[PDB]
Amino acid sequence: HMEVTEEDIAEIVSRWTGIPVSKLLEGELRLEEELHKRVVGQDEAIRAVADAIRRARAGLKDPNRPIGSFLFLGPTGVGKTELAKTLAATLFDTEEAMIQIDMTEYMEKHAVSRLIGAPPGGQLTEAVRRRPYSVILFDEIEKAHPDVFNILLQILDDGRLTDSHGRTVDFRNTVIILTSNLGSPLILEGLQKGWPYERIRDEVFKVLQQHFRPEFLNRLDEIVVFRPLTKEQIRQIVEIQLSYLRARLAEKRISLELTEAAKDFLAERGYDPVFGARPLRRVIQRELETPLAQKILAGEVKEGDRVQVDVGPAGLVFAVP
Ligand SMILES: Nc1ncnc2c1ncn2[C@@H]1O[C@H](COP(=O)(O)OP(=O)(O)CP(=O)(O)O)[C@@H](O)[C@H]1O
Ligand SMILES: [Mg+2]
Repeated sequence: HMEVTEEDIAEIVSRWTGIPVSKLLEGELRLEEELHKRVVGQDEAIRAVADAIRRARAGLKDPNRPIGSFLFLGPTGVGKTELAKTLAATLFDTEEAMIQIDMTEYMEKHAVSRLIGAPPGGQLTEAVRRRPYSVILFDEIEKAHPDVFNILLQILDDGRLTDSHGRTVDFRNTVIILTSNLGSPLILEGLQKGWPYERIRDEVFKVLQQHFRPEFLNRLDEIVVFRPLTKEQIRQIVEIQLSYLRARLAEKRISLELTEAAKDFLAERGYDPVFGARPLRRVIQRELETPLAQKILAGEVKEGDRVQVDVGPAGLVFAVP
């Protein structure tokens, strides 16, 4: 039977139950390759997440806990959020299924009420109430007030939270992702001041031991250390970040052919150890989109054209065969 599809039936069941389509169609796995469509490198992170999901779906884990819980260590701008968003879209149909909580906004004692509700629901509890199938991302976890930190421990331990009214909110269908870049600025400080490797490594271990206790770490499925990106990995990210632009140009049958020097130009400006690849978006906007816009408006780049992008003296240069 060809007319009614698997997706048709899943859609009806999803609307009737609240269970996401991808969740119902999970069986019809190759989750790593799917996540890799959007996340370049961080192979260890990807396998950690997929392995935990496999253990849960196979019935090997405690049913009264989240699907998975992770701490993502390592530097900023190298894929922690891209993985969380991709995971949400892949497991739960959409990126809207990622809930982000910035712990720098939860540093003071009374922030607990922002999470679970004021004393006689709050941000987190109400969010998870309407979307039980969610990836919850807590950024800079070490900055949370102890009272806030304790509420996370309840989620990990019990797979649920009681809000400030007395109602239990279910977290058994969530994935928990905690992030911290602790250690990364310290390394940069030591490399700039010229400490021997030995002192840098000792100091990193010290700050980790100060903020993260074994009793906390033991609760997690995995601790993953994200790595700085290689030059080739940054080049692959350049290509991904150009997809939308390429799609827009394709409507006018315009194509963009970047030389290797041009791709390296964007890669070199769009990434550093301090911000990771966070700068790359506005580098592409300023170095490529803007002068390309001028050419299109000037009639120099026409519908149908293949445009070669190279490195000139003043930045990128555009030529039309
Ligand atoms: N490994 C990777 N694969 C694909 N894209 C990546 C990537 N690392 C970084 N990027 C791109 O660079 C940007 C920053 O990455 P991401 O947001 O994952 O880092 P982050 O979550 O550590 C920043 P913050 O610490 O500010 O939250 C994203 O838009 C992302 O698309
Ligand atoms: Mg992030």
